[PDB]
Amino acid sequence: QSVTQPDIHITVSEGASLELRCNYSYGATPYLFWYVQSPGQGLQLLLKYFSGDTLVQGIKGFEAEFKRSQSSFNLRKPSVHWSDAAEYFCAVGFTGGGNKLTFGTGTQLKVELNIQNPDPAVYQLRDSKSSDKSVCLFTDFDSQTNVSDSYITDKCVLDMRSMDFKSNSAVANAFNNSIIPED
Amino acid sequence: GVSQDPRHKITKRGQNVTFRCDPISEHNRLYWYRQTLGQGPEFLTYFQNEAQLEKSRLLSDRFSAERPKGSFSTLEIQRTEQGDSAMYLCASSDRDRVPETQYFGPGTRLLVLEDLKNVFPPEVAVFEPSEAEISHTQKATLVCLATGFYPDHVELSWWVNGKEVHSGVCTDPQPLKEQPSRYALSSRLRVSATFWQNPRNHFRCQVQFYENDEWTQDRAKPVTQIVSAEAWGRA
Amino acid sequence: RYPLTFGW
Amino acid sequence: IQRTPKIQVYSRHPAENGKSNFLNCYVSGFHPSDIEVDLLKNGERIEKVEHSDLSFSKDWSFYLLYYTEFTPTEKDEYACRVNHVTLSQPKIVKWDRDM
Amino acid sequence: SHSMRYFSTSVSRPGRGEPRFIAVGYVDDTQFVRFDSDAASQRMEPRAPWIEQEGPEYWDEETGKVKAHSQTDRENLRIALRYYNQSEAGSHTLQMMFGCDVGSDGRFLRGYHQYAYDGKDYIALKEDLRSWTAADMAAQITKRKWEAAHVAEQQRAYLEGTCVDGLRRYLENGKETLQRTDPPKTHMTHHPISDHEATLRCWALGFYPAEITLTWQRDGEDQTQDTELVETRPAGDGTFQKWAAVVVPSGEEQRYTCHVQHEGLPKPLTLRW
Repeated sequence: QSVTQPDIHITVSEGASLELRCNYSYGATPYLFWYVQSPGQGLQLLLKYFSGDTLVQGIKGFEAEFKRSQSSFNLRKPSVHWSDAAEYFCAVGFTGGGNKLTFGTGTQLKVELNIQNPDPAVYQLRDSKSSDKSVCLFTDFDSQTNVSDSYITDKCVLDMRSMDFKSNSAVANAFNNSIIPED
Repeated sequence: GVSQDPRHKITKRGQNVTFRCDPISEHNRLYWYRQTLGQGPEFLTYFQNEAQLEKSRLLSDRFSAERPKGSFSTLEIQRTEQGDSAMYLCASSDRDRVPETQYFGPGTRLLVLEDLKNVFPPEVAVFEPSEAEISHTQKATLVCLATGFYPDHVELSWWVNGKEVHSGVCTDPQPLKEQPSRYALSSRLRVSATFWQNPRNHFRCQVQFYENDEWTQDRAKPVTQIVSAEAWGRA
Repeated sequence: RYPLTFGW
Repeated sequence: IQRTPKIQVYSRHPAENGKSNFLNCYVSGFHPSDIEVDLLKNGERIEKVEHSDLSFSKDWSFYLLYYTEFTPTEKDEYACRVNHVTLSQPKIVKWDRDM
Repeated sequence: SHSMRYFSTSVSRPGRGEPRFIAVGYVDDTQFVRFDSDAASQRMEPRAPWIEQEGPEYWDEETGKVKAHSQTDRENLRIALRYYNQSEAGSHTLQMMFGCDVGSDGRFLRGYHQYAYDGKDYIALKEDLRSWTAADMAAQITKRKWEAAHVAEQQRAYLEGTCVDGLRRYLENGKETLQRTDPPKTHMTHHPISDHEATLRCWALGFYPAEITLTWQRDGEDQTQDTELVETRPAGDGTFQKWAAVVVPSGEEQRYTCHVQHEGLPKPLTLRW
């Protein structure tokens, strides 16, 4: 038994090489799997190996290499996408002890954007006819910007596939608690 | 490809719950897993087309799993306790493929509470972009808000002219607590300035929130509902 | 230990 | 195909009158699997009879061992009765004390 | 050198319920587990004292796998009927055996895997453990299915892996019983049938393992004429028995000698009347 995922949390910039490791107990020739899980839905199979062929190409550009001398089955991706932020589990089947799967500890991955031309700004959007609240949008700010009264949300990335344009966003004298540049 | 039902279920402690799984056709094996919040899934039981072969000896006899006709499987848990609140996963395989790939479904997330004293449906509103952004960026960014929902069992989506769109759409991966106690969630939609300056276009924010339950309060029953807010183009 | 078995 | 069962009747330990022993009827090299074996005392069946789990040899021919607890005497007759499809009639093999 | 084997048997019974399934697990010469489909327990039952050391998690996995075997081999029988175009109301037998053999070092020596239908070989894994041998055209259909899937390296992974890895554990847990050899107890009898002819029967009792060689010799020459030899038979307590008889003329019994060869005996004993 004893499936180990050393990388328990990784946060990288978009476009960098990625490797997530997975080890088994030194003595088995088991079935190997890698599953991705978004916070909402269930697991999606990425790759599987038992097969014969050391190095395996999977979905979403992910590939894995099996090293019996190291007992490692490490996920790889040449250039990570901004949408790959999810938990990655490697599953093993110890054929001797039944075909049930033994899941790993889980690796939580986040990808932040390598923003090219920053242009932070704060705008007040028009109130709705059925709401009494005024909203403020902090958008187009740098990735390393940190956003700190009796509500301020976390940042998330939107990708306009048509224009190949990506920018961040935030939902809330509104952003005084956070540190923002003078420009 | 595996289909489960339901996706989200909320029940009081000490009652009976039942889930159903519809795996892929011509697959003769079915595995049950339990995944706690932010942790690896735990094996529960698995069948081969007729009967229960192995059960996690840790899980007691009150966990009842059965696949009667070899097509769909049923999981019944009696005397529910707050320690059983987790996502329950259904997987199927072929037993004739040597890699023995198990395909999982959307899963069923279970919440066990001492009493149903926290149920609240959300309020949805859509906020139109400001001309300052349009005059500076030539783009329009819309904002949708979900205020006062409990628990954090939501499925939010954006719709333009009756068609779901994903490009230029961002949403908070997790909700937040207004009183860290209802929750709050925010989402945004960004389109070009030409698409917003046309009054013909339609914008709608869909917030799907997750009949035999008993409601004793003097207000509307917080059942699974869709709270929607719409916005049109402006010149 | 008992092995895996496959059909025809 | 069908195989003729081989019947051997013997004692686990050398026969000593008055001392408890075990009587074994080894049916081996038979096919198909379904067979009926009874242990007889003076022509009467023995109720408390246990048997080994079903197994087969390299040639796929099955083999079984039937045993029971008994105490041999000078005149009591013990024999093994086997009924098989390859046998047109049930066959009885007598136990020789020092076979 | 030691070995482990697993034998299964599925017997179809039309109208008498689901077909009977009996699976047994054998060490080189000692049974340790069993499974009967008609038993009330419906669990892998131990049949050795030393195997009871295994935890409940072991039996849960072993029971699940063997129960899967019964369902798979039940589904197997219906396929076998239509493959051979047989009567759906007939009775047949499905057999299977495979295991691994280890050496003195505990090293992998050989691997086997064979299926049998109605007493004849159906499909067998070759010595290379990566190719199959279909006996007839019906088995070639199964061979094609078992070739589309990579069944060869899964069984090879088990045969060189889990089979051997678990076998050393089994031997180490019960080294007090399996790894030791009980020497045979040897004696000779005398049974005259007439006034000038007698039968000399050489007795060898209580030995383990069951492999033993008995040779009746007359004046230093092996003899097969007028010699009766029965197959090795089990005693039920973990030992085996075997005797060899020869009819001799009266007055010449002192010429005949009995030789017994066994692993438990450091030197092959010579017995003379």
